[PDB]
Amino acid sequence: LDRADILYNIRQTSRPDVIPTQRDRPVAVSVSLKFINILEVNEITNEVDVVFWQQTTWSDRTLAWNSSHSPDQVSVPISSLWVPDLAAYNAISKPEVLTPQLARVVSDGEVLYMPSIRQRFSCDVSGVDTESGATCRIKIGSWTHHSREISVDPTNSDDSEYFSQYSRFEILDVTQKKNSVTYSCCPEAYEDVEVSLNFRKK
Amino acid sequence: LDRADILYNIRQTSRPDVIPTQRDRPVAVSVSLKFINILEVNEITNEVDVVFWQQTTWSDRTLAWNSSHSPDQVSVPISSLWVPDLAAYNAISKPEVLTPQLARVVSDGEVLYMPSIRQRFSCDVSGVDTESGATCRIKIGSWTHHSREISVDPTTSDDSEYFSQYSRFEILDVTQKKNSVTYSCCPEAYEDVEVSLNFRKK
Amino acid sequence: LDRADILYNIRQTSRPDVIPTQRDRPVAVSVSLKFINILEVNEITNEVDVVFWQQTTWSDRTLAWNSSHSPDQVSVPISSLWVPDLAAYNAISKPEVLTPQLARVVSDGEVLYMPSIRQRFSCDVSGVDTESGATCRIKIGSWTHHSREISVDPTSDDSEYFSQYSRFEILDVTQKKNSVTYSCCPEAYEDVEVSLNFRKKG
Amino acid sequence: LDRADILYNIRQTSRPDVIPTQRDRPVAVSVSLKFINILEVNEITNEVDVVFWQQTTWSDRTLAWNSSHSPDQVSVPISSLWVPDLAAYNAISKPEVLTPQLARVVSDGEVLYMPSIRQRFSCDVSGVDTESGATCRIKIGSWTHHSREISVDPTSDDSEYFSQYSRFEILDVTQKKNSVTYSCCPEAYEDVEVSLNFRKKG
Amino acid sequence: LDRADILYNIRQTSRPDVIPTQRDRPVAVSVSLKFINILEVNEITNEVDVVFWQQTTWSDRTLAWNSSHSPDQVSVPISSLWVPDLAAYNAISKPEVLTPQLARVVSDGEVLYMPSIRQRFSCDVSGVDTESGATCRIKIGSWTHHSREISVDPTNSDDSEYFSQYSRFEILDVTQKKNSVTYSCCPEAYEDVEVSLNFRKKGRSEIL
Ligand SMILES: CC(=O)OCC[N+](C)(C)C
Ligand SMILES: CC(=O)OCC[N+](C)(C)C
Ligand SMILES: CC(=O)OCC[N+](C)(C)C
Ligand SMILES: CC(=O)OCC[N+](C)(C)C
Ligand SMILES: CC(=O)OCC[N+](C)(C)C
Repeated sequence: LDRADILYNIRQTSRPDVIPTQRDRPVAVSVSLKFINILEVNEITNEVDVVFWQQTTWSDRTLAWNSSHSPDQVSVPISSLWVPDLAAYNAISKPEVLTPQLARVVSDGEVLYMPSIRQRFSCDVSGVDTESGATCRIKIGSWTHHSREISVDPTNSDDSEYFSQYSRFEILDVTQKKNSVTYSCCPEAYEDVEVSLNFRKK
Repeated sequence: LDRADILYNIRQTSRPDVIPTQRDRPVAVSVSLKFINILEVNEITNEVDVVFWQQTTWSDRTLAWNSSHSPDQVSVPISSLWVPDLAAYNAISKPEVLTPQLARVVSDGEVLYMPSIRQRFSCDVSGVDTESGATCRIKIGSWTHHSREISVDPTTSDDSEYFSQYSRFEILDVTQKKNSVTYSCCPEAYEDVEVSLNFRKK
Repeated sequence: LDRADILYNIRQTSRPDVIPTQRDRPVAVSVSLKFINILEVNEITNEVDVVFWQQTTWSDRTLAWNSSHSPDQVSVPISSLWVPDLAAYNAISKPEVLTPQLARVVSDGEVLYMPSIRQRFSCDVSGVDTESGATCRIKIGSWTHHSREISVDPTSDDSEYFSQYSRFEILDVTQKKNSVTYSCCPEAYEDVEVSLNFRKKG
Repeated sequence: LDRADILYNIRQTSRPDVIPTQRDRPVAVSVSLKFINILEVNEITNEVDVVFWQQTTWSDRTLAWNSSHSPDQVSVPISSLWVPDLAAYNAISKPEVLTPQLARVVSDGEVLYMPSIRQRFSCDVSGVDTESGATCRIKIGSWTHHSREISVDPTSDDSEYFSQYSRFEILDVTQKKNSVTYSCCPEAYEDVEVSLNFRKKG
Repeated sequence: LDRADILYNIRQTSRPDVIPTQRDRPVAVSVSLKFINILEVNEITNEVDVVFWQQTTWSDRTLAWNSSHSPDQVSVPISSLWVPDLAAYNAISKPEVLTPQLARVVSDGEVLYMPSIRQRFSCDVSGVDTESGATCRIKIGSWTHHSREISVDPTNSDDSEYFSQYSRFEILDVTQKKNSVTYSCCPEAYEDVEVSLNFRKKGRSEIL
């Protein structure tokens, strides 16, 4: 098997509209944000503009192949793959993807999609100019799939590992927590990850 | 019947250009806005920038399947479905959809489409800085289908249920009213929902 | 014949690239603007930001069907139809279509496409803050079809749909037809000239 | 041959990717700018915002038809045609096409594509507020085709279509042809240099 | 073979989704930036707005043809070609491509893709108003391909050769360096080119 064959097969038979549930267990989706930059902060309106690297991981066994004498991995356009419908509940602008939209697929079926994203958020910006800093919370969850179809789980490296040293801001701490919430509109629980960003103006 | 089959059938046969009228009764569309955030208000120009959750519900029996030993629901890209052509009569910017464009389809034919939307509106903003607050009205209706083809109806959860606690504004009250209007441009009646948002600066 | 059949036939055969001329007479296209809002006015740069409903009407007999025991009308995506290539000669931004892109087709072949449009124009804004107001002229014509292929012709109240929350008010609207030859092309080109007399509200 | 047949044939034998060279002579492309408006000028940053009408003309003999008892001309979507890859070397924003994207094709093979374009340019703006005015130069050439494949050649009162409501007035427009060798490639690339002499009005 | 045939063949069979590796050696991609303009500089926020030509070059032997009595080269829409997934690590806006999206393909398989791009970057802008100027660094690498699949390499030239004389800024120097980096996220190494742009505001060089 070579890369041409593997990509042909994926394109011909991958089902980007079909959630790859196994045994009607939920698809486990790992999510972790690495912050790259904080661009604009407005303490009056409580809005922040952020660039982040959104690492997303899940299994789709329908993508698997025998890698004995073959590539162990390929890069695939996400339009050819099922991708989880993650949304940030407190976003106030659409996500602007800055990077090429390619996922990495491993022969066992694991998929890694790590786009870089610029997006505005509404959150608590008070204290950004103090020693304690502000604590901004971002909630990311599946938009239409409940906990029995998709479960999200937080995953690492330094919080500033990839954070720009030229930002006006600095990261004090990042914590990631998981939630399961029921909403009035729907019978089922929905999972989300809540990322807490503690940051301040230098 | 598995998801893959259900989604294959819907893609092969749903017809997204055809309004699913039964027995030439109008398609009943339920609409209700849940406000998430009020971002920019300009009392001088009478313009408001709003984020809201537009819950939309209707029946398309052509999507139905026998759910014995089958999923009761699937998520479907809205490009594969008929979707009502709702428009806000007093919008002054195009709707910016913030979330993944997926509708949820139930085996009986019920469709639930609930996008999160950012949009600018022209409305009465006077009094936003008083105790009584301002009352902004948004009219949403089918753009090209008259009352014999589509009827819109509001549906009744608390008003601030999903409203951001970090907005500069707070919601005092939300009411939803139904209208049937004839215009000079056309002979038939057009139904709309009028949502009244009473809000003020905190 | 039901909606599904009518829409299937139109999709299969309608020819969106072909101007529906009959007997080599020009296609008669009716155009009338209904102003909805005036958003930004700059008396210094002579630029105005307008929202308007663009009523456009013409006949395409190739879309006709026998409406005995059939719907008299359907809504059709404009990508399935021939649509006139109208352009505003004094626009300085591309038209932002705010509404669903659907035309209404009658069984006799009449088409009604009426999008809502936000667009910036360069015109005479002087006097906007006086009793007489400013008079802004917008010229709309076929971009590439001359008077033997397409003729445009203007076709109730002025402030009928004009927002009561605008900073501006409409004093008068007149619609005039022109036939112009340019230095570049030997042929003549029809346009409608819409004159908007408006001023700042007290 | 009616218009439907001509357009069917063009669409079916669409090679919009193939430059229509004959006998390995270069395709001769005529270009001339008609300025419509100058919107924003910044003497500090040396940036100008311009609206102009780009008249472009060339032969594609593969589009020809016998026009005996047939239309002499048709309008064709440019996605069905080969179009020259012209770029403005000193542009600092992407071209915003304001008008319908249709070319006019004559039965002999001549093509006429004249879009209206809003674009920002970096050029010499100094002296814009003097009697002599500023002289801004725009260079337009084929981006990837050298002089043996495409030749560009320049070809009416300078302000014939210039808006009388601009803050600026045109003193003079000259068009010059160039043939340049770059460090990147051994071959010469042709361009037209348009010189716009303009000043702030009084 | 004429142009029509060559373009038909490339369209029908070229697999824009398949990296053209030979012998499982990495695809060698050459990258060099030619700066055209620096538009907005903010010393407070450390952001710069740049226009540049991204010259990109690589071999795809699956595009080759026998050029006896045939064109030696064609222009091809990049949607019909494999193109390297380069990204600027310190970009803060998406690249705005200003030019037609066409690559030039030579009969031997060599591809040259040279788009003009406007993009905002986060980098060190301090000293932009001094004689020494600022030194802004831009790192460009393959986003998802590691060093065994894609290697990037910088291409002596004139730095200001295409730089606008009407910019508020002037280029003092440009250097291009190659890196190979391992990240905590992933076991393999990723190559990038680091381009160092030394520039300053005009006016900051007087002797009189
Ligand atoms: C169909 C749909 O949008 O369900 C919404 C679930 N929630 C509340 C997580 C967004
Ligand atoms: C075809 C069409 O746009 O009809 C308009 C109906 N209305 C007034 C609800 C928008
Ligand atoms: C092909 C073409 O654009 O002709 C232009 C006609 N005019 C002057 C009405 C725009
Ligand atoms: C392939 C390519 O972009 O060649 C560039 C020619 N030039 C310098 C006219 C833009
Ligand atoms: C799949 C993927 O995005 O890998 C990331 C490699 N890196 C760190 C160069 C961006």
